[PDB]
Amino acid sequence: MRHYEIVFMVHPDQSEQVPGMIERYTAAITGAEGKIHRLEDWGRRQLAYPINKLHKAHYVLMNVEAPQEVIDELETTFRFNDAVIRSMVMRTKHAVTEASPMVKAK
Amino acid sequence: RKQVSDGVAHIHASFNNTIVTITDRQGNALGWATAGGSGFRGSRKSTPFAAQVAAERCADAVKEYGIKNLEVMVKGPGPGRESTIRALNAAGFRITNITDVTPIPHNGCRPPKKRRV
Amino acid sequence: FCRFTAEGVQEIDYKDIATLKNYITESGKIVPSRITGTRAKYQRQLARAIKRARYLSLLPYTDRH
Amino acid sequence: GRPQRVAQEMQKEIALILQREIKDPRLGMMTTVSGVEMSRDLAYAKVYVTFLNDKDEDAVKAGIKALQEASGFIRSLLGKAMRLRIVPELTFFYDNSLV
Amino acid sequence: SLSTEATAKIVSEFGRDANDTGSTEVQVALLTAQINHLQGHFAEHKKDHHSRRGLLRMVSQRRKLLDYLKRKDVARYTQLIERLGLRR
RNA sequence: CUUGAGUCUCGUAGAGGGGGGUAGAAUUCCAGGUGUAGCGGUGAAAUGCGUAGAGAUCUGGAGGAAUACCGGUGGCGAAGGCGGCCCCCUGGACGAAGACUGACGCUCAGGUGCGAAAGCGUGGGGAGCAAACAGGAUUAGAUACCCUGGUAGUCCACGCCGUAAACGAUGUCGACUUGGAGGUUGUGCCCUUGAGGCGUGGCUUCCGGAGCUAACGCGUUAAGUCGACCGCCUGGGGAGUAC
Ligand SMILES: [Mg+2]
Ligand SMILES: [Mg+2]
Ligand SMILES: [Mg+2]
Repeated sequence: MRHYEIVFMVHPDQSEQVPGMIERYTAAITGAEGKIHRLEDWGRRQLAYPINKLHKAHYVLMNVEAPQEVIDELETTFRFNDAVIRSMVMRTKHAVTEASPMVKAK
Repeated sequence: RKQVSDGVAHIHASFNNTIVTITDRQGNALGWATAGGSGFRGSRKSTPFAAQVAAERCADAVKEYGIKNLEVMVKGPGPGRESTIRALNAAGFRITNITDVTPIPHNGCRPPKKRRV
Repeated sequence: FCRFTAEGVQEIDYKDIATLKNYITESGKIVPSRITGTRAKYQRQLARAIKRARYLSLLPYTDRH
Repeated sequence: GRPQRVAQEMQKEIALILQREIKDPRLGMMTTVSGVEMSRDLAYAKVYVTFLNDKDEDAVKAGIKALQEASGFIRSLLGKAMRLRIVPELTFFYDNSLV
Repeated sequence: SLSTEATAKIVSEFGRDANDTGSTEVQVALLTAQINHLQGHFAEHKKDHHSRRGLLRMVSQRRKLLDYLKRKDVARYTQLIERLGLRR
């Protein structure tokens, strides 16, 4: 497993599964040695530039030391699934568990 | 027929050609002014003076719907474009803003070769 | 003129929208360190950081969008 | 070469460098060039540029010198933009476009 | 390229002790492992000539060591060449 | 023997490479909407093209192509070179610190590769661009340049091809010798400490001493001093040609 910081958004309207899918996603984390070092959700936030004619996307973040494979199916999932509206996955030198500029406002 | 009262026009401040259009507040452009269409041709169509005079053609369509405000766009850096803006201020129609919106790409389109002497 | 060093961040978290907005014009073009006097690596870090935030929709490509 | 003919092509090139490539703009405006007056052999170019700066020599003067101060640098720009062996001497003139 | 852990495993057996890190043996063994990792990359990436350039920089390296070793004690060489299963 | 050489551990920057993704403009097309009399072209027209409603505007889609700002002496590289974001793979550089190996070296004919663009091959793909060719604008050589088009080509994949003013028009390595100003990137110390003060590495730049050079200049990133190996030339034309 290796470090990552991950953020994506689901369509604001599909927020019914948004609380569960996270851990339902961490099913991979929780079930494949995923050491989630941090996780953040920010909720609907107005998009600076509209994506796919959508606004106020449901912002969410993750911080994990994860193995090479898990992330893959994890993002292909996103690539597969459609409730999510945009995705992102970046490696991190080390684990980040400090208030993030989004949450640090709170 | 229907009043709009919030003027929004589109101009095409090209070098060799000078053309303004009248637009409805929600897109739907309605009516236009072509300085080339006035019969001005070649250098005469491109003259800044032709662009300044083309105000009357834009104004008559604006008068028909009786629109007042001014939210117009400029695309292209035409010669003496500021003088055309001065002519719109000389007209005395209430001005809210002008937008310098010459479109800039990321170099994605392949440019054509420049002409030579 | 060593202002990022005064902040003390050798690595600049990209999620810092408030710093990014100062380094972003109304159009959204990145101001150079010619006038901001920032050191290159941070300049380097900021340019890559702005694009990724822009992809995430944190930063606008241009208001006209 | 034929000056009255090359003038049209040069004016387009002068406008492109003037609008997107500026970091000392005392004008700080979309200044538009009414006309150019290249000499035979294009040795000297007279650039008559109107100023969106309220058409007052006070604001206009700020830019015309700014137009003249950065000339060698901008020379390079237009000088490497039309494959010209003649890099035109640069001169700047507020035009009384409005009378 | 490698994992420090794999390098440590090679150093423990090929080297006399963990500190013994220059011994020609402990050198050629690491180079051979590095070539194997690069060969897996080249199997799908033949285009990546740039990485092949280094590939050369080492196959020749041990090649020099081999000789340097071979001209030093074939004894170790002889076992080394078969210890590393090379030049069979 | 250990300083040459090289390994280990600690980092560290980097448009290095290969792959796979993905974004946003732009352009074209297409969709609509509203909305027209033109449009674009020239020095002027022609040429183009419009009531099928074009031209313009929004809204949408499709496609292909390339990645603005940042961004520059700024890096990365043997060089050709490398410029959107992500992930996978992978080369090298460098610092620090200590250990390990112990001359394990340099150069290289022959050698094997590497390789700008166009070009050849197959099959791809097709925005935009543009040789060829095409319509209008001509005679000092108009054979035109200009505008209007436009296939190949331009992209991919795999192939060939192996040359470019592939240029620092400066072979490789090592050593030695005045300066100053930069940049860059390391890192030590000492100040709380940014800044600051001492450093000390790497790489890069501009002057510039001596020295050298026909001169031009070069100038510790020498064309100064030296060393080692390689490569090459011997008036010019014929001629990098006949064969
Ligand atoms: Mg090509
Ligand atoms: Mg050659
Ligand atoms: Mg070259």
